[PDB]
Amino acid sequence: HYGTAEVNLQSGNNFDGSSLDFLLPFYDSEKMLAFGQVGARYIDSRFTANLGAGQRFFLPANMLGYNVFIDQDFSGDNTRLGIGGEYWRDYFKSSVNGYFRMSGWHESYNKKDYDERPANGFDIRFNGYLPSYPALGAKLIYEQYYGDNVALFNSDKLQSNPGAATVGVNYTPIPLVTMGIDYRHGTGNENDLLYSMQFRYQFDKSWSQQIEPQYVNELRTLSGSRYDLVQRNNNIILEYK
Ligand SMILES: CCCCCC/C=C\CCCCCCCC(=O)OC[C@@H](O)CO
Ligand SMILES: CCCCCC/C=C\CCCCCCCC(=O)OC[C@@H](O)CO
Ligand SMILES: CCCCCC/C=C\CCCCCCCC(=O)OC[C@@H](O)CO
Ligand SMILES: CCCCCC/C=C\CCCCCCCC(=O)OC[C@H](O)CO
Repeated sequence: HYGTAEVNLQSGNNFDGSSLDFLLPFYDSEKMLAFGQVGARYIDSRFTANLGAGQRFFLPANMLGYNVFIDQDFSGDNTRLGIGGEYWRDYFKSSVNGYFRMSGWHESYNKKDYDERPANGFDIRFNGYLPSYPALGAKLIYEQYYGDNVALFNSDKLQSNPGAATVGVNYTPIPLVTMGIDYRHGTGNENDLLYSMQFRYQFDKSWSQQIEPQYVNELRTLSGSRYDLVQRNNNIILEYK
């Protein structure tokens, strides 16, 4: 069996919490992978679950992929459609994600005297790894959301059509674990930091393979990276009214 289970722990401000996500192949060939993705998370005092599917198509030197998602913030009863695109290479992953709401305004879960609903937006994600030393990765994100009063950073400081850029580094001593730090900056001079740790289990790998720095290189190759989780924000950014 092939696929991935990933636990994520993150802190350090507004989106503190944890999550579990699975990538489950249902068709698997050298040239094309079709997969379901499913998971849930408790982050920023909300319980959210996510369900998706996509295809990945491979050439020896690159990969094209698309995916579709439904995101359900159960705490606040907010629903959203997600679409994604992927272009991956050795030591390089690029992704673009659209975020489209499916649920209307209604009494807000966390903010008194407000209504809330998902804010539409997109983001572009880059992840790159040093080929000579692939345990070192960096992380570029640009994200943009729309609405008169959106909470991209927190709900106590609402913002008009906020955008933000994130730079982060991360370290993967053995395939099983990644640690990193993300700095983000936007709109109103808003800043933050996210410290996070991922535990990665690979269904196709023996145990010893997953605790040996030898194999980090290969997780970061294109054929390495075939069962990695889709790269998106699985948290629904909300807007208020
Ligand atoms: C290139 C070097 C990379 C630098 C890495 C920096 C080193 C370590 C970062 C690890 C951060 C761990 C975060 C803890 C998880 C957490 O607290 O969340 C759980 C949640 O329930 C609490 O809210
Ligand atoms: C849950 C989100 C909403 C669901 C919407 C689903 C939308 C898109 C998912 C992608 C569907 C991929 C289809 C698989 C094609 C395939 O395997 O062919 C096998 C064949 O080649 C064997 O010879
Ligand atoms: C197989 C290759 C993958 C290519 C397929 C494409 C995959 C994903 C594309 C999704 C990107 C959507 C970005 C649009 C977001 C947007 O404009 O926000 C609405 C704004 O107007 C509000 O006013
Ligand atoms: C939008 C609605 C969200 C849909 C509900 C989300 C609920 C729970 C998330 C975890 C689910 C567990 C999935 C099963 C894990 C699994 O099958 O992987 C085993 C693997 O076979 C071991 O090899």
